[PDB]
Amino acid sequence: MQVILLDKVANLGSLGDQVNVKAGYARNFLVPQGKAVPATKKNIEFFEARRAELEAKLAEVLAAANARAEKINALETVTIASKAGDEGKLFGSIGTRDIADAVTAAGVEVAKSEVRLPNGVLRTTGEHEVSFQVHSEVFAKVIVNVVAE
RNA sequence: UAAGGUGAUAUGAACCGUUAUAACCGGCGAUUUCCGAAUGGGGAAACCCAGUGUGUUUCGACACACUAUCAUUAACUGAAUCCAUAGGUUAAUGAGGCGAACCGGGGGAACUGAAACAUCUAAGUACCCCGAGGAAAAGAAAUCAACCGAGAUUCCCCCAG
RNA sequence: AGGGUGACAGCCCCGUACACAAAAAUGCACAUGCUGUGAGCUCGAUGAGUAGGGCGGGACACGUGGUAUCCUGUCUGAAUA
RNA sequence: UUUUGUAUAAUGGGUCAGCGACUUAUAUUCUGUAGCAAGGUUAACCGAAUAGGGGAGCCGAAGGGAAACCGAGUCUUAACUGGGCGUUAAGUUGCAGGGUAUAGACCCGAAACCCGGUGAUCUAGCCAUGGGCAGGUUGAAGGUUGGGUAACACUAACUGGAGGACCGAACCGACUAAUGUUGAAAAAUUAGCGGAUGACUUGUGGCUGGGGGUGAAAGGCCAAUCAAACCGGGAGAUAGCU
RNA sequence: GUUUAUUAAAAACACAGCACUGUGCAAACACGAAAGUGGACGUAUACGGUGUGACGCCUGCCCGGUGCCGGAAGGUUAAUU
RNA sequence: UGAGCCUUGAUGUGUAGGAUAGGUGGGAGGCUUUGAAGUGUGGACGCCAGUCUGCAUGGAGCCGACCUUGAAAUACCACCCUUUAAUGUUUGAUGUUCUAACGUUGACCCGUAAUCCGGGUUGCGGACAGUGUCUGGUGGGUAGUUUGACUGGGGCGGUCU
RNA sequence: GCUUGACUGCGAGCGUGACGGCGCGAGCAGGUGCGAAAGCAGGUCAUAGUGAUCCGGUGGUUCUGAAUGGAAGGGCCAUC
Ligand SMILES: [Mg+2]
Ligand SMILES: [Mg+2]
Ligand SMILES: [Mg+2]
Ligand SMILES: [Mg+2]
Ligand SMILES: [Mg+2]
Ligand SMILES: [Mg+2]
Ligand SMILES: [Mg+2]
Ligand SMILES: [Mg+2]
Ligand SMILES: [Mg+2]
Ligand SMILES: [Mg+2]
Ligand SMILES: [Mg+2]
Ligand SMILES: [Mg+2]
Ligand SMILES: [Mg+2]
Ligand SMILES: [Mg+2]
Ligand SMILES: [Mg+2]
Ligand SMILES: [Mg+2]
Ligand SMILES: [Mg+2]
Ligand SMILES: [Mg+2]
Ligand SMILES: [Mg+2]
Ligand SMILES: [Mg+2]
Ligand SMILES: [Mg+2]
Ligand SMILES: [Mg+2]
Ligand SMILES: [Mg+2]
Ligand SMILES: [Mg+2]
Ligand SMILES: [Mg+2]
Ligand SMILES: [Mg+2]
Ligand SMILES: [Mg+2]
Ligand SMILES: [Mg+2]
Ligand SMILES: [Mg+2]
Ligand SMILES: [Mg+2]
Ligand SMILES: [Mg+2]
Ligand SMILES: [Mg+2]
Ligand SMILES: [Mg+2]
Ligand SMILES: [Mg+2]
Ligand SMILES: [Mg+2]
Ligand SMILES: [Mg+2]
Ligand SMILES: [Mg+2]
Ligand SMILES: [Mg+2]
Ligand SMILES: [Mg+2]
Ligand SMILES: [Mg+2]
Repeated sequence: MQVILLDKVANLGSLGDQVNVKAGYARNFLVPQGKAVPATKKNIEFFEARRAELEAKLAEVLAAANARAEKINALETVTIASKAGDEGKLFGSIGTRDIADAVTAAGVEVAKSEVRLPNGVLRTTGEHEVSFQVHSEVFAKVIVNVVAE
């Protein structure tokens, strides 16, 4: 009886080694005590599906993991404004909370559920990113100029 | 359909009817005790004894109906033992037994004949058993043929003692 | 035809030949209505513990014989247009 | 009737009447008869149904040889002077008949073998549940008391009531004789006889089924049947016999 | 005590006792294709089979034959291969 | 304790010789810091000459055309005849151990108000036992049968061409 | 003394048997032996010394050969 081993049997094989086992050994021990299952040339592809499918979903991720490290040295230059003053002390505003104010003039109608948003809340007069509020995804522009009096 | 009828041995009695519910004949209904597969349980067949549920101008008790077994299915329930399964309750469907022969299948003699007898014969007969049907079975070539060809099965006549 | 009728009846009676008959039920046939089953064309597929084998038996007219073929109780066991 | 042979005192028949035994089917051969004739004839079937169709086939016209093969010849043999079988001889289909074959095969008739059922209301054994044994005898163990024993033992009397115990009715049986023998009775009667608290007997019900049962064993009993029950079937077994 | 119901009641059968043998329990053995049942709700002081047949004195020699028991060296020896 | 087997490792004195020459092709040097040569030595072979090989120390050396010889190097390779070493593995035998088939007419639990059965748990046996097919033996336990004729009856005896 | 006629194929005609069969047999062909030759020889002076068939075995024989070629098997002759 040709069986495929579901686990290491000592004197036979190792997690798939199709061996010729006496039918009583398989019928009464290896199959009920789940060390094996018979080699029907469907189980040679159905639980060697763990040999086939769980291996076959690794060759394309091996190729898809090559196109992810392709966009690495593209940008490599960012407008960094937190100057290393008298020998490099951190006080400024670069990362992980909130930048809004002055580039709200940025296209055609959006909502406030699409902004990605690092620390500098822009109490330093500059131009940073807002989403102005109606619609789901598209970018938005609305400019007003307060006439002083 | 009718002028005659109330089956027979089998008269008589008491009646029915005669121009259309007398009787007679036929179709479709209806009633159809008890036993018997007998099926509510039992049983020495035609008897005994229940249970549940419905109803009943006397509350002494009555009337009706249902209640077998197996299979299949489904629903609800539910062990050892977590799920689960077994199991259990109900409901629905079907079966059950009988019957002459023919039919298919499962089993299968001996007398006898061989001028004895064992191989052989009788004979896959008789008989037992299961199952089915109006017929059953068989049946659409993994068949024959003989280099030509035929073209499922079954039955009859030959081939041929 | 046949059966009766006081002995043998074509013409006495019942019948017979022939021609008619159905409220109702029901069958075998045709057409049709409904609900089931899916024809026709294309590429494909083509029945494995099986065929075959060993042992034992049975069936084939054929008694194991030089005995093909079929069935299979037992042990085995292919090929796949 | 059977026999060498029967008045035979060998068989059979009381008599009458009625019934009672060489058949039928299909094949084969011979005879007769009819038809056709080197041809004869169809079978199933179709059907215009005893017609007609249908010639599938069958027999015949050629044999010889194991056969291939040859062919009025052939085989034998290396081959025949030869020898064997053949050639010089009309068959065929009906009808009728004589025989043969297969079938029950002229009729009757076994003992028996096999298959499937029915039977333990008789009997045999067992199981369960109930009943029966008048009356009279015998007097075991044990017990009590007294004696006796160092104590046991042992012993006498009284008691006690054992036993496939004794005598003997019911009850169960059946040793002898006679009767009876077409009986009163398909096993009894009569006079006697054995057992009679037991391995007893009996009632009711139950179980064991035929090569099986049961058997204190006789091949005994299993429904008046037993060296293989009864009933039905195979079955008209077979019968060189009467 | 039992027996040939229906020609034999006996010296026959049985019997207590004796012996041999088997049987370790899912016992041997028996009825059963089998399940199972009896043996036995018993367990070797038990059960089955065989023979002998109270009791008393006894039961002698023969293992070549046949059987049974045990042995397993070698010889021969089946299916199978 | 018996045999097979891919693959590699090892078995080969006519004499010519520095001495343990099966053969053809492939060739001018292979092996040696994942370790050389000169020594000791384990278990084998042995024509007694020395080869094969394990292990330890060792640290820069063993081996050619050779002079000879029908054949010239285990200098690297490749195929393969004679020879015997070794496993994975192949099937053989006996014994031991195991458990997971199988058995349980052991215990407990549930089905289940059940000494049946089944399931479960566990223990004990355990690849035995037991059963099927095949097979030799035994087998009046049972069955079917045979066991001649002549014959001054039959049998005994004799005879049978 | 020499030899294999204890030949092969046949066989007119006879004898004897219910039959199966058994027996006698001149002569013909072929090929042998002995004899100078005529001739003789197909076992032994004769009459006993034997066993049907079936089933098979051996050898020979392209007789047959289940589509065809072969073979198996069968037949024929010899023989067990
Ligand atoms: Mg009832
Ligand atoms: Mg009832
Ligand atoms: Mg006979
Ligand atoms: Mg026979
Ligand atoms: Mg063609
Ligand atoms: Mg075939
Ligand atoms: Mg076979
Ligand atoms: Mg055959
Ligand atoms: Mg006389
Ligand atoms: Mg006279
Ligand atoms: Mg007189
Ligand atoms: Mg007389
Ligand atoms: Mg007289
Ligand atoms: Mg008389
Ligand atoms: Mg008369
Ligand atoms: Mg007989
Ligand atoms: Mg019988
Ligand atoms: Mg019967
Ligand atoms: Mg009695
Ligand atoms: Mg007494
Ligand atoms: Mg009286
Ligand atoms: Mg008296
Ligand atoms: Mg008395
Ligand atoms: Mg006697
Ligand atoms: Mg009687
Ligand atoms: Mg008899
Ligand atoms: Mg009958
Ligand atoms: Mg008769
Ligand atoms: Mg007495
Ligand atoms: Mg008597
Ligand atoms: Mg008497
Ligand atoms: Mg005695
Ligand atoms: Mg003695
Ligand atoms: Mg012995
Ligand atoms: Mg006998
Ligand atoms: Mg005689
Ligand atoms: Mg002489
Ligand atoms: Mg051929
Ligand atoms: Mg052929
Ligand atoms: Mg031949």
